[PDB]
This record gives sequence, C-alpha cells and structure tokens, in this order.
Amino acid sequence: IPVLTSKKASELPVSEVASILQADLQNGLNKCEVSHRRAFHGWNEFDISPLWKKYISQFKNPLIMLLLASAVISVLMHQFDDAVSITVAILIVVTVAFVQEYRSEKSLEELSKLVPPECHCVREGKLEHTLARDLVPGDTVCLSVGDRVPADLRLFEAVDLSIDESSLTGETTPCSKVTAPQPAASRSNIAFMGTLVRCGKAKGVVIGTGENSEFGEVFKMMQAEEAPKTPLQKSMDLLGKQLSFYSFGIIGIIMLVGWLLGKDILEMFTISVSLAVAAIPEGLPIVVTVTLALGVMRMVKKRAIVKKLPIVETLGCCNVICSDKTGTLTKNEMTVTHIFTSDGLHAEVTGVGYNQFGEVIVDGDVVHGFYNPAVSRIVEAGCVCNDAVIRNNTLMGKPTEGALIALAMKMGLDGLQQDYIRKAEYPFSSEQKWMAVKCVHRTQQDRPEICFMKGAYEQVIKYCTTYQSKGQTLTLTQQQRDVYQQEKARMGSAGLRVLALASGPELGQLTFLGLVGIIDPPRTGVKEAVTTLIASGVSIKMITGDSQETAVAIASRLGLYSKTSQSVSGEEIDAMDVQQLSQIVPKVAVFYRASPRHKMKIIKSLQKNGSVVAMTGDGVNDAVALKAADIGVAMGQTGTDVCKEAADMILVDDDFQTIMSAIEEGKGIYNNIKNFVRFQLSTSIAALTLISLATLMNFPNPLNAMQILWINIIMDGPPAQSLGVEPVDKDVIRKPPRNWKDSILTKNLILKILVSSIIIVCGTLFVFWRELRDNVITPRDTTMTFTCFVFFDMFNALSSRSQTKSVFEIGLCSNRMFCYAVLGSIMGQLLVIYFPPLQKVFQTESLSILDLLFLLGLTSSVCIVAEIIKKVERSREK
Amino acid sequence: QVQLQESGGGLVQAGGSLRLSCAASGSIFGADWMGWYRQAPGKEREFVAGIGHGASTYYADSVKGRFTISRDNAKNTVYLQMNSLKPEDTAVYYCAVQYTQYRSYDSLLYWGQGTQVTVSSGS
Ligand SMILES: Nc1ncnc2c1ncn2[C@@H]1O[C@H](COP(=O)(O)OP(=O)(O)CP(=O)(O)O)[C@@H](O)[C@H]1O
Ligand SMILES: [Ca+2]
Repeated sequence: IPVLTSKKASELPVSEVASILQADLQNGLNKCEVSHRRAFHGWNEFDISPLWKKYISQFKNPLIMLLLASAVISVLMHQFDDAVSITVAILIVVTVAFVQEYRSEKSLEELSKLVPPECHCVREGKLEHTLARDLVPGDTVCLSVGDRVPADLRLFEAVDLSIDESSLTGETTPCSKVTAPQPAASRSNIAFMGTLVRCGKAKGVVIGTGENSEFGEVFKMMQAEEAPKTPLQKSMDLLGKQLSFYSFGIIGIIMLVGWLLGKDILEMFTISVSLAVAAIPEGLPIVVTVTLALGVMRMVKKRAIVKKLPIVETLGCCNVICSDKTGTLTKNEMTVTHIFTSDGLHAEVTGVGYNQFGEVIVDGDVVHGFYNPAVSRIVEAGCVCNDAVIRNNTLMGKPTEGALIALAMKMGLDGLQQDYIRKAEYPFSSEQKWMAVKCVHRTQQDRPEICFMKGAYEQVIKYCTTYQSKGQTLTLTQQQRDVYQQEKARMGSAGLRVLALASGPELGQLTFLGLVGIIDPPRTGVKEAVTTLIASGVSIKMITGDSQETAVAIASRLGLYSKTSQSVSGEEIDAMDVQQLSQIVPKVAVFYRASPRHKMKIIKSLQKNGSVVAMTGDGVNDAVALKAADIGVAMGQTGTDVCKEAADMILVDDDFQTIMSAIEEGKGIYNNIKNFVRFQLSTSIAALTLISLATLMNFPNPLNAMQILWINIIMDGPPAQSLGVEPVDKDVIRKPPRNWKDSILTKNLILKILVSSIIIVCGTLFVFWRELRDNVITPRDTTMTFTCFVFFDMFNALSSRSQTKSVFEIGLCSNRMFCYAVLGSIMGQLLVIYFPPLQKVFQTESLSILDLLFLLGLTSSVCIVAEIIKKVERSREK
Repeated sequence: QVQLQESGGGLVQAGGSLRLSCAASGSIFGADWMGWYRQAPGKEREFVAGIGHGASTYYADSVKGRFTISRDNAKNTVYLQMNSLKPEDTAVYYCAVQYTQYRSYDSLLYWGQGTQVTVSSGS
C-alpha cells in the first residue's frame, strides 16, 4: 500500500482512502496484510535515536574546572607528581559520576520499555490491545477517551470527538473531529499522532507510519532536549563554591603568613595548591548526582517510572498526598448493582464486570426486556446517553458509562443504542456534572426528539419538572424529592456511586426515572499504605467530584476519614477565599463535589501553607491538577494516557506503598549527602588547621603536598563517595517529612564536624610532638604524622556513615563500597610507607608494628567520641 | 458469613479433562447468583460459567460448550468440569457468590482466594 499525505487524504473521501490502503473498515487487516506493509514501510518508531560526549560533559562542573586549573598550574611549575595526583582524582570522581548516570539512565530506559505505548486496534474482527509500534498503514484503530493517538489516522467514525492539540499545534483549546471529508493544521478529519483524545469516541484508518507522520519533527527535536540541572544540584554547587572560596581565603592567609614569616616560597606554593585541591568539594556535585541517580534506580526497582529527575528530591519533602477516589483509591472496575426507580421499586442487579452476564431482579423476580417499565426507561437512557462501547468484553470509554452499558446488555436493551440517532449532544464536563443527548427513533421517525440525561442527582433533578409513577407521568412533588434524596444518601453511605437519569422532550422538561447505584471497590493495599503514610506524618486527603456519602464511605473504609474528621463540599471551597481555605484545608479529610478548578484551588491552598503536595489523581480532566502539584503521580496499569503524559512519576504496578518508598529514598538522598558533607568538611578543616598551626607556630609542616593530595583522594574520592552510597534505614519511615528548604549545614552537624576536626588535629599534633621531642626532623616523623592523619580520616569515615545510629547498629559490612574504599586507602597508605619509590615521591620512611598499633589506638578516639555523642543524643531524645 | 475455599486446580495438558470446586461453609440455598471468573495478566476479569436464581445456566461466548457447572446443597460445593481445554485460555480462577437483599445497600459479593491453573502447548 502506497503512502498517502494527510492533506490529500483530507481532501479525498474515506471510501477511496480505505481503497488505496486496501483497508477493511470493519474487520480490519489480518496478519497477512499487516506483514507486507510492515516489510515495506517499516516499524512505527522514528528510526533510532555519543558516550564519549557524555563523559566529556561532566568537566564543565566548576569545581572540576578549578581542579583542572590547579593541575595546569602544577604542570607549569614543573610538578609532575602533583599534576598526576590531581588528574587521577578528577578522573576517578568523574568516572564514578558517569557510571552512575549511565546505569540510572539505562535502567530508566528498561522501565520505560516495560510500559509501551498502546492502542485499541481491530485486526481479525476482534478488538485487541496492540502496541503503537506494531501499526501498519491501513489498520483500523479505535480511539477512546484519554487516548494518545498511536499513528496518523483518517477517522471514518467520529460522533463527538474532541481532541486537544496543544503539544503539536500550540492551541490549548481542543478541536472537534468530524468524519466528513474536508475539501481543499486545519484537517478536521485527520487524527494526528501524538495528540490526546480529550472527549468522545472514534474509529479511524491509519495513513502514516514512521517518518511519514506530518508532525513528527517536534517529537524528533523533543528527545534532543536535555534535562536542566536539579535545584538540589544548583544549591549544592553553590554550597561547594562557598566552601571552596572560604578555603581559598584561609589558604591565602596561610601562604601570606608563610611568606611574611619566612619559608620556602616554592614549598608554600606546592602546599597551597595541594590544600586548595584538598578542601575544594570536588566530590559534592558528584555525590549529589550519585545519590539522585541511585534513588532513581531504587525507585525503578520499585516499579515506578521517574519521568523528571527533580521529583526525586521533592518526594522526600512531601507531607500531603491528595488523591482521587475514582481510579486511584478505587480499582475503577465500576458496576451498577442497585436501581431505585422513580415509582419506588427496588431492583438488584447481580454480576460484576463490563459484561451482559447477570440479571435485574425485582421483588425476587427476574426482569428482562420491558417487563418492568421504569427500569427499562432507566436502562434505555443509561445505554443511549453514553460514548462508551463494550467490544469483545473490553471497555472503551469511561468506566461509569461502561457500567450502564453492561447493565443494558444484562437487561437485553443494548440494541436500543442503535435504534436512536443522535443529532444533538451536550458534551460532559466535570463542571457540568451531567450529560445529555437528543435522539430520534429509527423505526418511528414521526415521534418527536427525546432527550436522555444522566449525571449527579442534584444536577439532573435541577432539570426535571416531572416524574414517573406506576407508568404515568406526574408533576414532581417535594416529598418525592425528599425520598429520592434519602435513597440517594442511603446508597452513597454504602459506597455506591449514584447516577440520576432523566428522559423527556427537550431540556428543562424531562421526566426523572430514578437512580442507579454503581459499586466501585477500593483498590487493594491503599488502606495499609494510607496507614503507613499517616504514621510517617504524611497526611492523606481525598479530593473528588462525587457525592458526600460515597466519598465519606470510601474514605472511612480506607481509613483516611476518622469519626472526628471533617468533610467539605466544593461549594464551601468556593465560598472560602485564601485566608479561610488556608486554615481549614489541613482539617478536612474528604473534599466532595469539587470540580478540577476546586481541585487546583485545594492544591494551591495546600502549597501556600508550605506543604509539598503529591497529587495522585487520574482522569482525562484531572491533569491541570497533576501539572499544578509539586509531584504528579499516575497509575501505569490502569490509567489514561493523558495523565501518564502529564504525570511527573508513574507507578507501573499501581501500588500506593510505592509512593511511600519514593518518599523514603527522597529522605535517604539528603541523609547520604549530609554524611558526605560532614566527613569531607571535618577532614578538610583538620588538614587546614594543621597547616595553619604549623605555619603560625614555626613547626615543620606535618604534611607535604603529595600527602595532602592523597588525603584529597581519600576525602573526596571513593572513601567519601561511598557515604553517598550508604543504604536507607527504617527511621525515615518514622521520621517527620524534611523541610522543602535545603538547610544542609545543621548546627548539630557543624558541631560534630568541629568536634571530629578538633580530636583529629589534637591527636595528630600529639604524635608529631612525640616524635619531634628529639628536635631532629627525621622523615619517620612525617610518616607517623601522615599515617596518623590518614587513620584519623578512616575512623572519621567510619563515624560519618550514619549521624544518629551507632556503627554497630548499621553494621560495619553493610556498605560494601565503603569497606572496599577503606581497604584500598589502607593498602595505599601501607604502600606509601613501605614501597621505596613511593617513599621517595612521598618523602616517607618505614614504620614499626608497635608504632602502627599506637597510631591505631590513638586514632580510634575520634570514633569513640562520635559513638559516645551518638548514644548521648539518642538517650536524650528518648 | 459463609467462607469460600477453592480446590482442584493444577497443571494439565491441552485436550485433557480437569476438575474444579469452590466449597462453601454454609448452605448455598438463598444465593441468587454464583459464577466463576478468570484473572490473567494483561487483561480484565472475565466470566467463565455461572448459574442464577431461575436455574438458568450462563456460559461465556468463548467458553460455551466445553465447561460443565453443577451445584449440590448436600456437599455445599459448586463444581466445574473442563474438557478440551486449550493452552491459550489458562488463568487463575475465582469463585463468586451473591446473595439476595430490605433496608441496606451493601453488596453480599463473596470471593475466594483463587486457584492458579497453568496450561502449556502439547508436546
Ligand atoms: N459519563 C457520565 N455521565 C454523567 N455523569 C457522569 C459521568 N461520569 C461521571 N459523572 C458524574 O459526574 C460527577 C462529577 O464527576 P467528575 O468528573 O467531576 O469527577 P468523577 O466523579 O467523575 C471521578 P472522582 O470523584 O474520583 O474525581 C459525579 O457525580 C459523577 O457521578
Ligand atoms: Ca578536594
């Protein structure tokens, strides 16, 4: 089949468009006709989308640039070993960050492949769920509500399609699609790929595949966009710049003191360059990137797709989770089970699912066809007034419409959908809360147009002037309204979604036939996750458009609505401006009868109170709320493609505890970054204080430049990036949600930093004095001082793994990367002491076993002090 | 409350004969509807076989003519016999019972834990 342009296919009529593609409009192409056009045209992907460029990309990090400048200066001053050491440090930190980023991106790609784009395609006469990639031209694709168009289609059936094209055209207003050919962007019959179906149903024939799509260049350029830097990454780059600049000032003070007081200028320059490389947090942006990437991988292994990286930082700060009852807190497997007619009879509908199986029983007697008139008109309105179909036991439209269709097929009144010809349709909006169609009968065209309306009880009864009683139409009376409201509240209190139905001539003069109770069971595992998130201090709220009784009963069953809890309507939200809404909104647990405008108002009011809202709603109309929230969560398995396109994060298995896990890794990210910050800052302050005291008090320098560069490799390389790998605990399950502000340098953290630095400096200077008592500066002195500082740093790294828990509690072997890095640093120090060329380049000398034992015992004191402070603080908090 | 326990599921070859039973703790007399439902990955829950109030037997379109369903109040267990089963219609099987209902609106829909049946291609 030759490829056809969309404009030509728009001018041309549908019949010939099917002919050129040899398309079967009803049965669809079988596998044989699919295979040939697949071989000719190819698969539907945009063909195929440099690793060395990504490796090079890391070097514009300003701290890495400062280290490169220091290495260049070392090269200029003929310092071979210094330049090699600095370059090795840069290469190892860059390699760590690059490997972590690559692994996270590959895992994210695998998870994205685990959720492929799909569509409803009829091929063998059976409507199946086929991937958008498998489409070949001429295939027949059925478009439902909240569907992303899989390929460029020519719609031969379109009753009330309304498709938004904001991503492609740039206009937010959806455009109606009509199946009539368009003679001579303006294609009102071609459904372009990449747009989303806001409303209505359709069936079309695909006219494009691969690069033949008319508007595929925007999606091509879309992949070439690069994700901007995360706000945490920006703030931690700023923090590293502050730390490097303060250390630069201190090092300049050291160098000026050395020059004015009198020392070797070249030696002071080498020490200054080595100290600048030391105290610059070259591993801080790298550890932030590693923590973010590792959190992405962990929540990928939790079956959650992270579309945007700055969400992982924000899930830790989340404190309120606002969800929808339909599709999020309930499995959305909707079913009509109770009918209350306008007369007063009660009908029980058995069976569950979007099928014809089950019967309507009235007073113990099965009712089919037109045995009971009022139930028959109820079922007829519920069948005709929809835009949903049930084909091959699969639903197309909204589940609440499919429940009515299944009820009609249960009663055998499905053929009444075809008997009525729709000429006027009032499109559903959640603000309206009702829908209506004006139809005429096929067999009796002489009969006047009759309008069917279904919706919320208040909106429907606002348009009803009459009602049915025993088969005759009477004027609607007030006690009839009272008993209808009482029965509606009675079904809603049992967890039934109540739909009111009216059939009559024109609008505003209809007959109220009664109500149907639609059972929507709650989603499994939501109650336990609500309990866990409440125990975590993360409040959970329900925002709905459904009635008070249904929302309250569902929330009571889940557990987010206690006996002493408040529920507020959308109209009360309208009556409350910013000041009252901001104070009432934490008290309310259930928001019912709220339009998406009211949902967005609730999100804005909760965000105004310093809260991080994580909206987990579904629905083709609830997407401005998902984009407006700080975090937008959707359901991968059972969710509209509109939400999954709008969501920031997608749950693959549709599990509410996964949001809790995302919050826990969000907290663990900041915990690990605090660990790195405290370790690096303590050892950097220790080294800076040692050199400052040596220059001020005229002692020989305890450390030389190559020793300071090895101390850099320890303090910013693998021994310190291992602390960003440190696993999450269970305390973050009970920990109060972190403030959205960074506040990285806690006063307690700074106090423990200064404590660790003070013990390290004092012990190292004590060893220096112990071997300097003889007044001869033998390089055994320098090697004892160097080993003392390195072992002090190793014990400081052991201490810095967890701020609160004791080292025995978390486990010495819990962090394998930390153990490997500690062993590597110990081996490197042993080589520096015991390998004669390394001894020559580091100006060291061999040591005795007893001297090493003394150094180990002395350096254990910083770990002992840290453990004592940890135990004291833990006992004080209890 | 009557509890439902499922049994009889297991590994079978294509074209063989299989048995299935959901037993009830109480007497199944007033139940106006009782059925079975396949749950399989990538698809929704589908009706298999059931009976209703007026002793009328309901079979799914893709299942009709192969599955035989019966009940007995003496052994209070609903039983299913499958013949000529194919590898492509295997899933996990759930038993559902609904009761008649008046002043409340709560659904008396009782489900079983489910028994998993796997069928592979013949070799
Ligand atoms: N197809 C349909 N035809 C008529 N009324 C419908 C309808 N689908 C939903 N409604 C009614 O519209 C009202 C408002 O629904 P809305 O779209 O605002 O949220 P919702 O109730 O559909 C899902 P949720 O409550 O989880 O937000 C409800 O009372 C519902 O019964
Ligand atoms: Ca450094």
